[PDB]
Amino acid sequence: DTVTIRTRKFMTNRLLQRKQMVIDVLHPGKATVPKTEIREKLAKMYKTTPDVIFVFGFRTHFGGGKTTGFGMIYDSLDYAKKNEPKHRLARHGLYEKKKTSRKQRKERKNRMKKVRGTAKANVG
Amino acid sequence: ARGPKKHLKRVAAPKHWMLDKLTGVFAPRPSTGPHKLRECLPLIIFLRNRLKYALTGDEVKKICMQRFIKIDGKVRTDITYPAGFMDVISIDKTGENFRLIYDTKGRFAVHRITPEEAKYKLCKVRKIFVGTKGIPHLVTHDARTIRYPDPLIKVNDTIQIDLETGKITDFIKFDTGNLCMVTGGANLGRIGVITNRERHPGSFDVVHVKDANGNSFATRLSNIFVIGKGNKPWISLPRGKGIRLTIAEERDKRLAAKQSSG
Amino acid sequence: PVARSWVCRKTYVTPRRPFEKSRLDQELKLIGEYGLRNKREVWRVKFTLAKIRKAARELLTLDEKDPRRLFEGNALLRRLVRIGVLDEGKMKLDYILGLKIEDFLERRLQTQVFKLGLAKSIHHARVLIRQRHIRVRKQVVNIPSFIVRLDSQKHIDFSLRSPYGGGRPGRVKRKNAKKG
RNA sequence: UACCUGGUUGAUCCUGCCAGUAGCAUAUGCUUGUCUCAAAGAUUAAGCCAUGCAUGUCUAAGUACGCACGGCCGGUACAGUGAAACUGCGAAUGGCUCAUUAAAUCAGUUAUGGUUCCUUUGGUCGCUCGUACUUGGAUAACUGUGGUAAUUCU
RNA sequence: UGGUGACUCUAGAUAACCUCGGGCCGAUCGCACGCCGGCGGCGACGACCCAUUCGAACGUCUGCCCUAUCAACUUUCGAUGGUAGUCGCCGUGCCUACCAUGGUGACCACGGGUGACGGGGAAUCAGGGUUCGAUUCCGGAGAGGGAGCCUGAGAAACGGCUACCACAUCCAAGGAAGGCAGCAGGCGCGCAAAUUACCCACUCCCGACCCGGGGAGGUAGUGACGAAAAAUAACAAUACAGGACUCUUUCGAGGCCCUGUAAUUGGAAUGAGUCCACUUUAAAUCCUUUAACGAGGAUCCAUUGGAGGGCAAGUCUGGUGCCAGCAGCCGCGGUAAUUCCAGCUCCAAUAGCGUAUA
RNA sequence: CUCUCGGCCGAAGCGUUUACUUUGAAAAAA
Repeated sequence: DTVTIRTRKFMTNRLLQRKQMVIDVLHPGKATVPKTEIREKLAKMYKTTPDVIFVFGFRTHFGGGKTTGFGMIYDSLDYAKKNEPKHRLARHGLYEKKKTSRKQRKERKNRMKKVRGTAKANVG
Repeated sequence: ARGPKKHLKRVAAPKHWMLDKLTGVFAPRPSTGPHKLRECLPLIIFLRNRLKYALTGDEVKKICMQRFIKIDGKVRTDITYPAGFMDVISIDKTGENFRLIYDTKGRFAVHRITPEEAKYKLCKVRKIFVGTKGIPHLVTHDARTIRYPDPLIKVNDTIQIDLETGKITDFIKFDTGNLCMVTGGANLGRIGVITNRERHPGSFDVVHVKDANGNSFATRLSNIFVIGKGNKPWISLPRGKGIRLTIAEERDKRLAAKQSSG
Repeated sequence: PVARSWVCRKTYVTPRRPFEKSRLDQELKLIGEYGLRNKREVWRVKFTLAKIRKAARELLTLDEKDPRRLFEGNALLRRLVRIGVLDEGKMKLDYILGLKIEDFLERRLQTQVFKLGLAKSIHHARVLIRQRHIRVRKQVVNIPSFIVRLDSQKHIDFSLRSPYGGGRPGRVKRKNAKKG
């Protein structure tokens, strides 16, 4: 019961449909608290469901008692699926990037440059 | 080069945008529009940097693409649209209204304004010409051309535009004793009464201005914007009243304003 | 093109004559008195004094009703009162020229840990700062040349995770308790 | 921190240079535990280049008869998603280097009343007195037949 | 009618012209659906001309390093000017015809050089100065060397084309294709300089575009270029033929303060490492935060130059004997070397310190 | 420093032309 949450710079975006704030966490003697742990204690603070809130940028200060981050609490899941970056949805299991390397795509791109109409979909 | 530049480096940006050194190589590069690119504030800097609504240069795209932003009453879906002086930014989803006026230190400012004032703006007349079967025109500093003006509008005056219709309602003329704002130079953002206008034919007119405290300054004529008739501003003014404090009393204001705490 | 800053600055000057007795002697007395490590920690505090003398010596040519002298000169004395080097009644711009190296070296965190009695020698303060046993108002400070300001002198203590103030013992006491 | 010191004679005082001294930058030697920033094939050869990548692009809104999928309903012009190709736009920016170049480049200051300007923003766009309830011919993608050792060839 | 400091300006009127290699006056797409066969509302593409924005171009004034073993240059072939035109986006010898004979020069023209791209700046510095500025920002130029074009608003464009000169790849010998002073990488050159790595998440740019792309750019790797912080031990009890403070004339009496060539004892503190986890991030690393282990010759050893003077610090010991060698300079070495080769000891800077050159 | 006008206070002219000095405004960011 030692880990406590305080949110400094609160602001409601009515045009991105979220409440964004700056989260100060005070763990006196433990490690940096995980982002899955703080999303429960913040959801109980703001009376919402922890699949809607998103935390990022947690930097523990020197000495080891405080931790500063950001945080944003959306309105629903569809708004938090439209207005949110894909990498911060991929940490919730909601967006799955494909499995191409960047050099495979440029080779496949520059090989069908050498080929006219419908044999471009054959290549690769 | 061969043909026009499309990038802006960050250190080469205007100083008043207040972009820090270490965020990138490039700065937002305003689109061509009504304002000079040295004299404007792009819409990405007003949303991300000043208002802190967005956090990246993709959220400004996501905000502007919901058509939530009207610049002078027309919806703007370009994030690098140059908003300039006396431009009204209406955000209706939240309910705020801003006007871009300079403050005392040569930058712009977040100046929240009432939606009863947001139906008009002032412009400064820049060239007046006749043509096309004898029909007279204006050209203002927003490139707004308003054909059939009042015959008593001349160059360097100030009109008042209705923003829903585009038409002139009433104007102020260039005279002594009129309240003016400086929109360029080292006295930028300063508000004072026109004292004197010295003519230099074949060169630039110098317009001596007098503060509301007594601080006289001068500018060239092109950095002069008539705001009010007499001493009453026809627009609102920022938190500071266009009166530049010297750095000694600007320090005294801080070291006496911290003593109201507890 | 890069988004990097290459703006750096050296913080010391080496003397013009390298082998000079009674320069060597005086700096060795200042190394031993204040627990410093090498000569470069004296040449660093000689350099910030020479920047303060030089800026006051420039401000003494402008007259008493200059704008720049009245602004920037009052902001120079304010810092020297704030870090506790000057006093408050000596805020003319000519008791700057009476400052010395020892006034600036008495304000390090090392000598203040020794002065408050949290150590028992000037070399015991270096280790107690450097082992992370010393905090200033909330924050563990790990640097001995941390110039203690005047308001942060009343809050220097023993760092609530440490075996000295906090209480959970170290590496050695717990192993000897295991062997008990 | 507005500084000097050894060297000419048996000894002296000078001219005067050599030599030391301190930064700063390129190389280099020996050494190198932690931690934060950070330059980096410029100098000689603006020498020569394997291989790979560095410039592409679709909204409701130019052109869809590819079943390539599937979908009502099967006389329903075109449900939709959409590769391809036509069309539009960009590729003139960014990146790299410093060979040229000495009133040249460039910097500050003015001028275009001696000129062009995609785009953006505003204007203007029944202002002309004289088959339209919609005009004409091709061409890709596609199908099918080929050439050449060989090319983003045709 | 309106203007400027000044128009041969802006408008007005009149007479005509208006290019078939044509000048505008819309045969275009979407979404909601309608009001009394008509009348419709929001957009998307266009579009001559004007204004604006982004520029570009051509000009004005003032300014630059070395050289006189460069003192006269320019003018057939445009050099300076005048007139008429051609061309060109336009002003002009820009170019052509006819004229005039001019134009620059010790106030350094003209010619040559530059280990010359120019600035913003950088090093040093009392004051004055001197030298560097290829290099991330602004401006110029150029894509092996000259030259000519197409397209387009914009290019004399080289990740466009056509030649020629120079190299050079394939070839079935008829032909075909080239351009790293982009990012990597290779060879060569040299005293002299990093990975054929990951990603569009950041900063921004391009496109029909909230969606795609970007060796721009970001992130890592190499990196003692360089700059910042900063460990390699602290403390206590004994003992000293150590010092100091009170007394004893002096011997000598003391936890009063200090010191160590105590490899004397003693626990207390901790990182460097090893390493679960979180955090960081596009995903990782690194640092920050925390488990657990982690120090007694705390072998978990600090080095680079020096000890004659300049100049801090040994005419100690052994070896060599004008040899080997040292030494920036002065000097050292011929059998007692304060100087070489070494051992010990001491000094200076210290995770850094020598050397060479500017 | 003065002449023709506007509400005694502003225009317009100067006086032989400058160098000097002081103020102003204009001078990219880093």
